[PDB]
Amino acid sequence: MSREEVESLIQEVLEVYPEKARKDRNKHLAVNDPAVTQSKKCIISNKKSQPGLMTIRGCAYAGSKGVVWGPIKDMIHISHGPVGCGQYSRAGRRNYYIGTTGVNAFVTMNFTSDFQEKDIVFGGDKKLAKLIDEVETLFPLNKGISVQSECPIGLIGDDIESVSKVKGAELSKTIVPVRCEGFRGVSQSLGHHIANDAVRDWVLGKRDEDTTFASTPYDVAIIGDYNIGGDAWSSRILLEEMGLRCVAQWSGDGSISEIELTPKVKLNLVHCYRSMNYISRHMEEKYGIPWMEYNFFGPTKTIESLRAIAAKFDESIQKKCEEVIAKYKPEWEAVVAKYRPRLEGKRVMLYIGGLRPRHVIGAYEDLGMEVVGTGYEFAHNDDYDRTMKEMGDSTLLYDDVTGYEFEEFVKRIKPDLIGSGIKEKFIFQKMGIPFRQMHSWDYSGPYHGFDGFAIFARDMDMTLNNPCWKKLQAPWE
Amino acid sequence: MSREEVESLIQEVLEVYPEKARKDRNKHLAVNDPAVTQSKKCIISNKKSQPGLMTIRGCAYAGSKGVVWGPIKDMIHISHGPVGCGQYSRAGRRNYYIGTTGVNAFVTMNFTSDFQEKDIVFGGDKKLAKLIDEVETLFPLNKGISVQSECPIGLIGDDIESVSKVKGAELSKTIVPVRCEGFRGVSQSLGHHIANDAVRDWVLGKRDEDTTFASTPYDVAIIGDYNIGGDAWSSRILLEEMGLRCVAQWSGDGSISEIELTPKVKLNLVHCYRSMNYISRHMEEKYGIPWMEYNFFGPTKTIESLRAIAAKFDESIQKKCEEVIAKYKPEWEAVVAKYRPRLEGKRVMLYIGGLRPRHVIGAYEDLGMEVVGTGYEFAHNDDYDRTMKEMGDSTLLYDDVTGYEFEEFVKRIKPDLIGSGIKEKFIFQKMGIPFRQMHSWDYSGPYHGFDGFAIFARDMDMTLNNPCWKKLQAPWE
Amino acid sequence: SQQVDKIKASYPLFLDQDYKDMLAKKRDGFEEKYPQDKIDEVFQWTTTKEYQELNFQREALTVNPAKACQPLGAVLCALGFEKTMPYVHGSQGCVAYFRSYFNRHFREPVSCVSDSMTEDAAVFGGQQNMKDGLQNCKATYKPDMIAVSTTCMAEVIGDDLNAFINNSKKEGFIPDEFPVPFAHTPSFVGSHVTGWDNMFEGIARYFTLKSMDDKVVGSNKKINIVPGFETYLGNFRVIKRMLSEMGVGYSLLSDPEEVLDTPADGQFRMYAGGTTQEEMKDAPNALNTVLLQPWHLEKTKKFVEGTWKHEVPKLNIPMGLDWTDEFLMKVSEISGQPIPASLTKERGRLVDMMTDSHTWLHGKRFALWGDPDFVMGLVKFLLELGCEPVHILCHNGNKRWKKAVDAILAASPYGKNATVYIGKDLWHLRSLVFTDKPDFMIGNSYGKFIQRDTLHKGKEFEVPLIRIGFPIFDRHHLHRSTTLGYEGAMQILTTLVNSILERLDEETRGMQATDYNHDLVR
Amino acid sequence: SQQVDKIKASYPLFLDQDYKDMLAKKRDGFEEKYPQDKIDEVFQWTTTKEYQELNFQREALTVNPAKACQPLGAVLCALGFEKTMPYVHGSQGCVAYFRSYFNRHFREPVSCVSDSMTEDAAVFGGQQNMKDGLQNCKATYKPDMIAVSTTCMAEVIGDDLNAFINNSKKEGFIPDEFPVPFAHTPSFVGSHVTGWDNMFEGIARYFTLKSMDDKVVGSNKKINIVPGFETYLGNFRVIKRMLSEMGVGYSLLSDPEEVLDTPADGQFRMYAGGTTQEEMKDAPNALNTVLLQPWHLEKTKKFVEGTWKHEVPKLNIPMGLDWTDEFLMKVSEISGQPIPASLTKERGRLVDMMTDSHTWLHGKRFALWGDPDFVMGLVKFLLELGCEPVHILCHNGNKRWKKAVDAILAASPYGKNATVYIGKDLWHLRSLVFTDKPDFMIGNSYGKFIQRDTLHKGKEFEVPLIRIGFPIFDRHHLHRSTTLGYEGAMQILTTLVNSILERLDEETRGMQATDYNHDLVR
Ligand code: ICS
Ligand code: ICS
Ligand SMILES: [Cl-]
Ligand SMILES: [Cl-]
Ligand SMILES: [Fe+2]
Ligand SMILES: [Fe+2]
Repeated sequence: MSREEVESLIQEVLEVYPEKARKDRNKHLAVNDPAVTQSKKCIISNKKSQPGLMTIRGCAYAGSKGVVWGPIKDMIHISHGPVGCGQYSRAGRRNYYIGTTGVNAFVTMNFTSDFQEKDIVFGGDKKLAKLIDEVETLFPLNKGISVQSECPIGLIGDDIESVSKVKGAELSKTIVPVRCEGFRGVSQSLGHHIANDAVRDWVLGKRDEDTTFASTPYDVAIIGDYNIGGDAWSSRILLEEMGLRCVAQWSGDGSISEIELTPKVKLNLVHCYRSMNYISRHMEEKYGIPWMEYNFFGPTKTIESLRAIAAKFDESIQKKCEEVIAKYKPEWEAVVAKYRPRLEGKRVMLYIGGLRPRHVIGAYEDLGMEVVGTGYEFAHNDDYDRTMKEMGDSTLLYDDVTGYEFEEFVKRIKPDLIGSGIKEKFIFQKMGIPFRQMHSWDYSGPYHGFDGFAIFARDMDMTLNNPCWKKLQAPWE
Repeated sequence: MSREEVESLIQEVLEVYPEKARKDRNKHLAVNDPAVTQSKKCIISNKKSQPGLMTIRGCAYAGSKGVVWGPIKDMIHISHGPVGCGQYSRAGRRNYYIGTTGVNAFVTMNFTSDFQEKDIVFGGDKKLAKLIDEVETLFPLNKGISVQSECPIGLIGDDIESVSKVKGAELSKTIVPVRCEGFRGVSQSLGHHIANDAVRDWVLGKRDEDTTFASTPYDVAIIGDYNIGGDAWSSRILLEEMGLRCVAQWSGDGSISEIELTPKVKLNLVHCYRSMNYISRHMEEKYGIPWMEYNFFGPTKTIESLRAIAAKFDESIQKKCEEVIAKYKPEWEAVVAKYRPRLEGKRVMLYIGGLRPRHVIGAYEDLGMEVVGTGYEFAHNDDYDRTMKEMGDSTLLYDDVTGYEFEEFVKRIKPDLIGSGIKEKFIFQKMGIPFRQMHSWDYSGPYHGFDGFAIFARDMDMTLNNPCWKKLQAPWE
Repeated sequence: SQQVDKIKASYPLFLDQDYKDMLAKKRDGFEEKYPQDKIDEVFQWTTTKEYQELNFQREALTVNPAKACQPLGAVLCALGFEKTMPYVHGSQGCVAYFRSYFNRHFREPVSCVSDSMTEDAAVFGGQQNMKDGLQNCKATYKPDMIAVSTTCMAEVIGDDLNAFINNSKKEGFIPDEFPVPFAHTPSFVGSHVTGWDNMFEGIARYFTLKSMDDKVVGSNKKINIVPGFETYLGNFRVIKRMLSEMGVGYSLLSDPEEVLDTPADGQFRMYAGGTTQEEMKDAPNALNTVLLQPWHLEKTKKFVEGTWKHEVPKLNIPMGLDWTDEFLMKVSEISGQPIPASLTKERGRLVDMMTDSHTWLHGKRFALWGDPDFVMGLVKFLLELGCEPVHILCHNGNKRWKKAVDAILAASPYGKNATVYIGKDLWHLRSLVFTDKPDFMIGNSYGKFIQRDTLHKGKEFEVPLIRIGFPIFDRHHLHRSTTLGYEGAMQILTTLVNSILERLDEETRGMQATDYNHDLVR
Repeated sequence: SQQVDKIKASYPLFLDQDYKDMLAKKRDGFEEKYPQDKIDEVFQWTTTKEYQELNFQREALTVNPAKACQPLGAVLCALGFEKTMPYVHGSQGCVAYFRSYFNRHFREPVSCVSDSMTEDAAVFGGQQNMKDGLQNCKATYKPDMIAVSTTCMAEVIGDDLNAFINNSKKEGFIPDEFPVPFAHTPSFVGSHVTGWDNMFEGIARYFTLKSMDDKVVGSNKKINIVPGFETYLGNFRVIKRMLSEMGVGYSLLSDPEEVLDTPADGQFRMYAGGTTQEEMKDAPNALNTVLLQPWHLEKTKKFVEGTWKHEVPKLNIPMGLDWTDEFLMKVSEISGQPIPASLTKERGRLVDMMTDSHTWLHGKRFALWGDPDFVMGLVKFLLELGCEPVHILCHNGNKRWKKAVDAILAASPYGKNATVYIGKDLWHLRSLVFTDKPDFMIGNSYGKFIQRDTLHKGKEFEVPLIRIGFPIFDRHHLHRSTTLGYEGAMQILTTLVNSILERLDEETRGMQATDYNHDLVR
């Protein structure tokens, strides 16, 4: 489609809306021009969702509890408030870890204060203090507690900070109050920021006066990899084969100690910019630790990232870098040789959260595929600035896309594959469009790194080329 | 029911038959009088079945391959002829064993010569010789082969004895020809006899000149226990706790060597009279080994049997006998205390093969139950002689009962439980009568010995008293 | 590394030696992990009666609940109406979760909107969100009805749904006669099933309260059927099938079976099937109203009895033999239709199956959980099968319900070793299956973690999960199954007996060790 | 010993130490058993390619066949006719086995008589057995039809069924008008399916050969349906259901679904349901005759084509998506009835399930066996699911059938690694699943022993059995299932994907070892 055709598509779709919604949505839909560097000339983002339009977004609790805190394996995270939020988010996100669940690790469990009417009317702080004692009795090997606030907590004027200070002192335990109530912000995004600030304020400084950790010149942290299906492990392996020492993973398979040790590293390696840029900036400000963005999706990006990381160290790491690249060359070349001819020329539309809608484009291109539309639930304009150079001219961009818009865009564009989430999957399959989940990896992965690219390629092919797709039309019409 | 009522029941039932059948069947149906000791005044048995009347009987191959030979675990038994017989009888009978199946033991496997038209037309002896070589190659740890003849073998004039002699000499292997074709005799019974004679003629004399076996005064063999659900093991244990040494089990969990060692024992303990009286007689005649009948169904019979067996040995065995009886007293007493109040006064009709229709009566009586009718598929008059003193006055006896007869008898008598086989089970359940399989133990057991009685009691109770039986009548009818 | 011909996903990739070594180095270098001996010691302690006692003394902490929140149930109820959009007034994060939770269970689209209230609404309330949200929803998604419930923010702030909807109509944001039934659905009261009751009663009120003067009980010759919160397609289907076979005129009120099972034929259908507005308007003219899940339809019952004047029968959920019999006999009485030969035969086939399978079911011990009516029906059928329902857990159950279940247990000798637990969660249940080990669990996917825990103690302590309930996320298409009626009983019986036999086969598969009992025929 | 409140059956009784010691003593004293190292050595050898080569060179020995004999199929065919007694002329031992084999699969009574020929009949033949047998059977069991087949003794002696039955009528043993259709069913030709074909063709001849003069093709506006040897009740039921939904007049010729599923209501029903004599007599007036399982209906086909002058269509068994589509389109063409919305929607629901489950099915490798039509339909549907049917075994298959399956494999890239085997047995299959290990077996209960064997090599080598076929003796009520049509495809899909997910859960259940991948949601 031409720029003019895509502009026309946008206007046609926007016709359904009442005027206020129409005027708003027009600002969140754009035709890419990779020549633009300031996305604030092209698209608005990180604003409220319009009521009644079926946004795909979540809330700040999802961004804090679901995304940042929940993966930390040896802490207990309390979903503080009524029963729903913790139950719907129990083990929905595949933030993988090694541990003994219910004993030393707690990630897939749902701990909650299960607010009842009396808790709303009189406050939950007394219940929270009692709950903490019960956690300590029944889960003695927990290494810290977080309190993930749900909507009612701030609305009723509870003081979880006081409870966390008093109980944390009483028990000589890190207890972290997190004001991630879902009424705050507009999406998962503010939850990330809130969560980062809570790590800063209650965990990260614990070892500021401790000189016992033996650092090396090659110490790094992986910042913003939540280890979906093992993604952080298939990243870590490469960094360490390159000669680095990965002191911490934030927060996939993460432990409280490795978070506390992170101020000792030489370089912070940021994968998810959106979720963790906050604490990365803090660590630069406070500890002098530099940070850099990288991308481990597909061989082209992974090779570029390894080289750019290695360049921050000495010749010995740059030599190991080239050894790693040489080792994996035949492996990813074999993946491309098998799958690229099966996928060449195929067109994909994506819709994901705050990173992947741009970050995975290179991996598609390594299989000869074309990303013809992309967009984000909750990205900010700094994300869009990074996107416009990664997407082709005249491709479609959508911020906080409505259900209606996504369906109508897909009907016109007729992509060969869609990559989005669980609420989207079954819609598009019924339309006869191959769909891959690009949050959960459709229960597959990892997709990061060289080993992840093999699985990514296998997966795109198994679904795009599946025999089921030729069968939706009954042969009698 | 009175004697006259049972007599007029028999007459009413027989009115459906054409004259020839009516006259025959009249001879096979009787009202017990326990005062009689010559059953040949009372009932005819071991005759042909009348055509078209739905006998429950099998054939001589069932009695040889299925019953006597099949259980012998370290031999390979060939179902020689077309594919049906070996397939229907594959692992149908729960003759338990310890072994590595397909390697050193072969019981639940189906080896066949799978006769085709050319084999019928030109004979199967060349195929049999080739089959033997193939068995030797693929199953090198087999310790002998039997050839279980199916209907066509004798009809077409094959000479399996020559093949067995020639191949046995060539291979220095025991290969046993068994002329158990289903056209022979009238039932499973002649199969037992044929099988016993084949053991005599081809296996039992191997060690006649071998004096190396370390014999003791306490050596016995269990003759005619096929270890259904482990029945022979729960018998053996008691015999050995009593200080005896069980050199052989014929043939449940039986090995070829233990069969060959049997002529070295001091006493043959016969459980199944019908199937193995023949070889027991031969062993007394040839080797001077005495034999005695016993009964391990229920505590009363088991205690009587242990005492009667011990009385054949010295004071040390008699003393151990009383120790055994004292050991198990509290165990069976607890079983009675729990289950007899659940079963007292309940009436049972049985129909089984050649032993159990009399042998289990004592066990039922140990639970307060009454056997009001019994009968056999293929018993002889010597079995009926042993039955009439075990059954009550004016009870019903049926030899080779027809399906029609069994149904009509049950409709009038209205037993609380029926104990019979798989072809009977589902008929009686639909009539709302609790049913227990008394061949396969309904996939339960063992039933022999003290440990077996506990399971027998549990089983009769779980079925007779099951809540399902109150539910057959819809509440609107 | 990967071999292109046999690519490994996370399992078993991370078992490769290089990944194993890397993970050991991570642990040792940076995780400051408790020693394995201490982990084992603590695990062992969590399996004990001493731990169970501390566990059952909890007052403030909930761990691994077996319930969800009200608006989830309101959304399901709403989905069952023709061309109806579920709309949850309040916070949008909730709607992302409700949709996803159902998407994962049904493997279908789940359509629901929010009006995206934010922190700013704490000052003034959510009135403008309701005005724009209703207008936007109607224009964009073209529903014929919008069924409104609430998230907990809206309840805490105290938004008056009725007034806000009235003002939306007054000011022209949606037409005066466009149906906008509503219910307050606070997540801190009851559970998801309560939300269903509240939503249904709101819809019932909307269509009937003001129009009662022309209504005559029995005049339409039908029976209304209210299914409650129901997540098996087969359950809506079997009820309609049985009533149709009997020639009974009926109206199923809330019927999502079409919208939760659209064909993949090249188009997306946002709406399909459902109870019509005409059916809801005409419902007071029925002979009567039958509640399939009465233990979460208490508000609905008061409205139907108080306003429609229907003499709602005292019927249990139609699960198992006796309660399906009772349901059919009562429907026959009300409708005047005899129970037909087809259903009599189906009943007899179930009884046949019971007689065929009783020996393997007898005395088998189960732990089980779920919503109150499902649980009590499962208990009843287990007793009919000669099974022992020893741990009966209903997190969202109440004292009156528990008394009813205890009375059912009392009417059978198979109830003698059973206890009913209300307000307890799956962490409580975990202790019970260690300290008083049953043969099997019957429950939802969250039970898999209990099975996992039990295996870790040892194979001889493992309690296998049989998946019946909601949500079931780790198997495919079990939502097509049936648990009600004779068909449901047949399905449950079959699943139970074969789970028993599968486990027995596993235990007897060991060559020359336990395979003496590896029978071909069972 | 036993403890009265927890009685042990054989498993685990014989694991008690006293029984273990006793069994060790028995072995050591008297069994002269091969040393365990030698047993282990030989077992290992039986898993090798070298052993496989020797195994595949067999010419004379068959081990663990996957077929039965002709009269078994004649009996099942006969059961499908109203008030019809199966009667097998020959040896009674055979009838005990046929009845028990079916009793164990259906868990139902199976009525069949013999005429109890003995050795004496070799001199003189079985004529008198037939005379008394027919008279006795008619009098005692009051069938309206007796359908006669043969055991191998009768075939070898050369008894002329036709003459014997004619002489039975001539001499007054049964009325001249009483129907006694017959077929010769030698166990040494073909298999059980051949017996079905022979029996059916004999019944068809009996009712039609001599009365063709008044017949006009299409005059009754129906389609005849011949199911062949079929042991899933769901398969008779689904075909009738689909044809009824389409408004197609039909006659299902041999329909045992009622007699194999009578209710447990306090009476035994020897006969129930079945194809009527009137339906067989009128069958030449149909538009056409459709064979559901053509690869074992070749004799039937020649009769229907040659005598009834029906243009039997070239249709595969209606299994999977494509072949169900083809069946329905052909039935539409013949009948003039359009395919109804209900079936179009059902099709789309199957396709939806395929889209939902494809990622777990993709590339999964299967060994499978059974009868020829069932096997080819299973292969086809596996290809449609993106699965690889790598070992395809049909003991009773023929060369022409193999060519047809090889062509189906060629039409799909998912057939690339597949081989079809005819004449080979489950001992051959055992080697294949060691040397070229698939993910699962799909087969009958005899497969359990192969799974046992594979586990003994090691857990990583275990090939789980998925039970689909005949006979299934070690699970309850699977005979109620469906494999034909969209309903059958939905059932098979569900069973396959959940078998995959059950195994994955087992492999990922290990605490801190493999449970990183023990996902709640799949
Ligand atoms: S954290 Fe973010 S929505 Fe950066 S909230 Fe979301 S596991 Fe997405 S595009 Mo789910 S900003 Fe991670 C994300 Fe990306 S949960 Fe995962 S897939 S890379
Ligand atoms: S051998 Fe006989 S029919 Fe004595 S052929 Fe039969 S395992 Fe029966 S009453 Mo099945 S003379 Fe044994 C018997 Fe009894 S197979 Fe078993 S139960 S005690
Ligand atoms: Cl968990
Ligand atoms: Cl075997
Ligand atoms: Fe779906
Ligand atoms: Fe049955």
